[PDB]
Amino acid sequence: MRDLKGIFSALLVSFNEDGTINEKGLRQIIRHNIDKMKVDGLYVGGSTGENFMLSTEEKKEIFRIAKDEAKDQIALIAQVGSVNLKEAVELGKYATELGYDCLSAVTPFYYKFSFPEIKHYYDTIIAETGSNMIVYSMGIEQFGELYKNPKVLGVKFTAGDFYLLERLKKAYPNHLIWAGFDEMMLPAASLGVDGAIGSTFNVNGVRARQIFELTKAGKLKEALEIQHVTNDLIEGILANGLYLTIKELLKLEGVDAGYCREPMTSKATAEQVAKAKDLKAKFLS
Amino acid sequence: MRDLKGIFSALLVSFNEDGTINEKGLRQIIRHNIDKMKVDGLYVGGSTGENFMLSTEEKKEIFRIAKDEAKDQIALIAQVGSVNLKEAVELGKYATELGYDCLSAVTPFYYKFSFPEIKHYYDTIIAETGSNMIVYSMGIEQFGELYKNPKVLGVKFTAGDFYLLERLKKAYPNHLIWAGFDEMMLPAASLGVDGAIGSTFNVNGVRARQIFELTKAGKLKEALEIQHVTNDLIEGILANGLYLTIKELLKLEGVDAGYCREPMTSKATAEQVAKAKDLKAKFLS
Amino acid sequence: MRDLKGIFSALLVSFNEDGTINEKGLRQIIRHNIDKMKVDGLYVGGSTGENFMLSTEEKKEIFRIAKDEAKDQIALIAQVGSVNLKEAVELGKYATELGYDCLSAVTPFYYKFSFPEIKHYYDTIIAETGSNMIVYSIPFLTGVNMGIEQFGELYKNPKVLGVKFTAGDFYLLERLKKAYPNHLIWAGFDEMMLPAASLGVDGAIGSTFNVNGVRARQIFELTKAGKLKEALEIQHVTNDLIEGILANGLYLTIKELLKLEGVDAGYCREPMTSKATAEQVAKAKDLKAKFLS
Amino acid sequence: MRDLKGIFSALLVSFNEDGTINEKGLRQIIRHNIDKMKVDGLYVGGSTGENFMLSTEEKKEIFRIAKDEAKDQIALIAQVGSVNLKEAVELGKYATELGYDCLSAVTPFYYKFSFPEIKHYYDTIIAETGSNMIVYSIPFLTGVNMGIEQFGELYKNPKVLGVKFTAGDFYLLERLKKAYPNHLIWAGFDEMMLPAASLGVDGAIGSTFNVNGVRARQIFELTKAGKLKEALEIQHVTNDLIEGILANGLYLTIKELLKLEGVDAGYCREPMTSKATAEQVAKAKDLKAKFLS
Ligand SMILES: *[C@H](CC(O)(O)[C@@H](NC(C)=O)[C@@H](O)[C@H](O)[C@H](O)CO)C(=O)O
Ligand SMILES: *[C@H](CC(O)(O)[C@@H](NC(C)=O)[C@@H](O)[C@H](O)[C@H](O)CO)C(=O)O
Ligand SMILES: *[C@H](CC(=O)[C@@H](NC(C)=O)[C@@H](O)[C@H](O)[C@H](O)CO)C(=O)O
Ligand SMILES: *[C@H](CC(=O)[C@@H](NC(C)=O)[C@@H](O)[C@H](O)[C@H](O)CO)C(=O)O
Ligand SMILES: [Cl-]
Ligand SMILES: [Cl-]
Repeated sequence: MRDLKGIFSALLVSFNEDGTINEKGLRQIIRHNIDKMKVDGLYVGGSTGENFMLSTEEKKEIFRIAKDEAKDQIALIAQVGSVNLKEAVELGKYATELGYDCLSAVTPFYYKFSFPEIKHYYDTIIAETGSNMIVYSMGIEQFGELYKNPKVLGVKFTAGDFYLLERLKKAYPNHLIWAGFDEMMLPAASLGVDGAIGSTFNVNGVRARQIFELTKAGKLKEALEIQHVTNDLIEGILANGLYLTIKELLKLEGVDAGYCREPMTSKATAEQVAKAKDLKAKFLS
Repeated sequence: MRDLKGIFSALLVSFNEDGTINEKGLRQIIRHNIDKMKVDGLYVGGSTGENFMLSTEEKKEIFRIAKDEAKDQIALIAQVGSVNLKEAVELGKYATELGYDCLSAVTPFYYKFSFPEIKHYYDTIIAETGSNMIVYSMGIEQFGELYKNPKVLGVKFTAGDFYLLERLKKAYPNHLIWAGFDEMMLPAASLGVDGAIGSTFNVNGVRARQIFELTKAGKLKEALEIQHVTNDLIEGILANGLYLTIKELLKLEGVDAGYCREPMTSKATAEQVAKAKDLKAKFLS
Repeated sequence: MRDLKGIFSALLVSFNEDGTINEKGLRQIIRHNIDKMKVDGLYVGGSTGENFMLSTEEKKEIFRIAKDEAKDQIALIAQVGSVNLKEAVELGKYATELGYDCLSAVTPFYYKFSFPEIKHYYDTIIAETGSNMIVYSIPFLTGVNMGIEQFGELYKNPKVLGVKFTAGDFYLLERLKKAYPNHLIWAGFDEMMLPAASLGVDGAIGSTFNVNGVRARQIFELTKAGKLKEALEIQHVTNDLIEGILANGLYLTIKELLKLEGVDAGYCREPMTSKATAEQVAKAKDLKAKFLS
Repeated sequence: MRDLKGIFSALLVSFNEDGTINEKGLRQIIRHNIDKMKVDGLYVGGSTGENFMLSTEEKKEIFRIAKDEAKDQIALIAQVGSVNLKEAVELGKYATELGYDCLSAVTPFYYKFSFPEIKHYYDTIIAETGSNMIVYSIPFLTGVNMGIEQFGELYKNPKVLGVKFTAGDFYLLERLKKAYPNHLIWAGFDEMMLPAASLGVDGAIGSTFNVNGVRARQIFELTKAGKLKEALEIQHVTNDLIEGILANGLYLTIKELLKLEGVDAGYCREPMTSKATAEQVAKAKDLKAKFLS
């Protein structure tokens, strides 16, 4: 398959006031990432896409739109995880059918699952779809058990545990790791992660790529300067409301990024809009 | 509406080997609770029913079967909560249509929601269905905000916080509380909870009722004796695997309680079956 | 042995402005507990006594003062636990020499001690002093969570009599009484006295009994007689008081409440804030008027 | 001021079988660090020194011994924090009198101190001694989490120079360097030295540097020169060693590794298990053969 290393934006979705998908806005978000953020790929249907508040049919519509808009211009990963394994298989089969380059799946949540249940969940998605898989963050022995399946490619690493990150890269050198924390891209890159999947790349993809590339070249003081500016921006984004602020920043770039999906607050308050305007002036102008 | 105080079993669902609903087995589980466990009601579609691993259509089939089998013999509460608010509304409307006595909804999960988002979620389910609501476990000021909606009846209390339980009963005396922890029924009843919703009542409903009634009469030494035997049983159930052990115990009573739903381990190992046989001999014979 | 069941105040200590012990004030706190609060005994050197911010010599002084003032009128338990096991042994020997009825010790904290290390700590304090022991479990401050099997191992030592229980885990509490029915349990959460009494605890050790011991005894005795409605009413009033005490600052508010009774309860010890603000004082007076008048 | 940047071993202390300090052994540990580990300095009286299980007088003895043995060859930092603020002041004055270059103090623990109380604690130690201060942050043991605004308040005192950072939060670490670029940071997690060095920490204070100081300096200096591939290789070998040390028992394994070098590192202090088992000794020898040979 296609090269999956590098910078992947976790695709945000544009929603209408009524909560339905705004297709025109979603396609503008996709075009912004490919053409302006210059991402290596998109991670579709993840947490950042407000995926878990949606129906199976809405998830399928998003997978269709993103693949139709992106075509073969960039790599595409489809997050199909769920508490419902039959739904994960159904979404995995559909994304595979659409031509996604690989699948990914959050560990099943809501209930507490044992490690064997989690491994069976990943092995079943893989067996039923025929597609390769990127897991989510478990310790070194458990990653080894997951990696016994040759179709598990690696992990979207979110644990804030850089000792575990080092251990994983040492023990499983041929498996890939994508950093899942945009605000810790530098230290993750210092340990040799293969790429990053993140929500903030939808608007800060230029700096993210710079950090990643400068860090791999050993230009740590300059990379740190860019991580500092990036984190000032991320700090403002987190305080103001993560998905709504990224969408409001996209609107300032002429992208119809729309509303958030309920039960998340759907409409940005005037204060949230004002803060996004300030953040754009300070960090993205 | 119908009296909702007392003992409610959180209904377990029988599944076939392939994960589909075993309707004949589900109806036997329902009949066992009404006719033998002598419950005051059933709480359908909750955590114990393996609800969160199911499709919207499977949840509807379970709501239909339970209401058709129970008819008007007992009170019926329908848990319709989800990370998807549109799905919660759709399930709430269907359960209301079937004649369920009231709805209930877990707080939206997977994402971290603010209190205002959680209140909006409950107010929306109520507004769109016209049904009363039982919330899930937040502090005293937040319960007060939820209780501003006159259609919020009370809470299925799971927090292991008996100071908060006392505060809630004092501050909101006309709102109901159902204990959600079977192993702490006595102390909850000592503080005046109005009933209990629990998974273990599917097989230990006689002792549960005895504990509740003895405790309300102030017969605490005898209630404690029955809670001790109950908790020896619960301890064995938890160690062996909660839903599978209750199902295996039901099979020993001639109830086709079936398999669990994947991603949970679906089939009981021989060791799990042996332990259930031992538990039945010691506590339910 | 001198009976250890019932109502025990976790003794508060009066400090001067400079942090030294105010002996006169401490004796007034003790008298107030014995004579007005009608306690069965005092738990001296616990968390409520500001014990872990003090020197070994200060701890010995408080032990001497409390035994000299109380004499033989009440039961006395001495909390001597610490991260320093040699200090715990030193304090346990001294409290034993003074005539304390039993020792108690918090699980060793700061470092992440294994269960075997925790068990060796209790066995050493007992062996070196010859005194009985009450395990002091307070997971919220120590981070130490011991399960039912671990209590069993501790109870293999016949001089371990029971536990001062503060976990907010009533399942574990029930399991302790099921497994070790003859071992004692003292509830450590005053705001949850009713439900703990419903599960058969043998007494209670608490900070709010320094000012609310009358109500605390009522809740305990009414619950044991099965008078739940009456007990719950007194727990409700108690918990309005406790809610206010907690919001205003626990240590300082109980001392200010005691000062309004004529007890020189003094200042708190630094690094805790030593002096109450005007707002804290005003709130203490309002709480006294409403609940202890 | 005497430069405080670089590699600092958190000094381990040699104890006799009865728990008393083994002075000869402690001097050998110090010599080993200065002469073979080539440290820039020692952090004395920290968690690794088994400090919180000791008496004030034992702490003073370790401070005297370390300064007398090291003389002026290296930088010396004295950790004097405690739940007892009067003890921290007493120890800070004594370490200042002995000539320690700077003081350090763990956030006060056990009780849930507010931020203002924590800030008053640092300001008091500084004011009463006249010495500079390094905040010691170790949320995993204390449960105290301070955010960026709180560090700012602490840094309002110009004698607070920086922090010994152990949180497993590299976002916070980056925020500290962004906001207070001239304030110092010492990484406190030896297994995460590379990524912390990528974020510009000024040095490292760690327990494994007592035996792995050569590799630790390499990782630090290679990372600062941007030689990531080389640094990562040495971090990999280091982390195989650390993984084994952690699994076998951290304190005891480092002491056993030191004994294999001819250093009388002694026993651990009780309530920690004092003697290594035969299996722990055998594993220490295997780790030495593989990684420190
Ligand atoms: C024991 C007394 C105590 O630990 O039980 C107190 N603990 C706490 C949590 O502070 C207890 O009385 C509380 O003060 C009270 O319930 C209010 O929360 C001792 O001091 O050693
Ligand atoms: C400071 C040294 C330290 O706190 O940084 C040590 N801390 C811990 C978590 O034990 C550190 O060196 C570790 O020992 C090491 O990274 C292995 O986990 C001090 O002792 O005060
Ligand atoms: C992957 C998402 C992802 O990595 C984000 N995770 C969270 C908790 O938000 C991450 O990019 C985050 O938004 C930023 O680091 C800001 O904290 C996915 O499935 O979307
Ligand atoms: C309500 C369920 C419920 O109260 C159970 N909760 C959990 C965590 O299992 C409870 O009955 C539990 O099974 C027993 O107390 C045993 O611990 C629902 O929605 O099902
Ligand atoms: Cl590999
Ligand atoms: Cl009410």
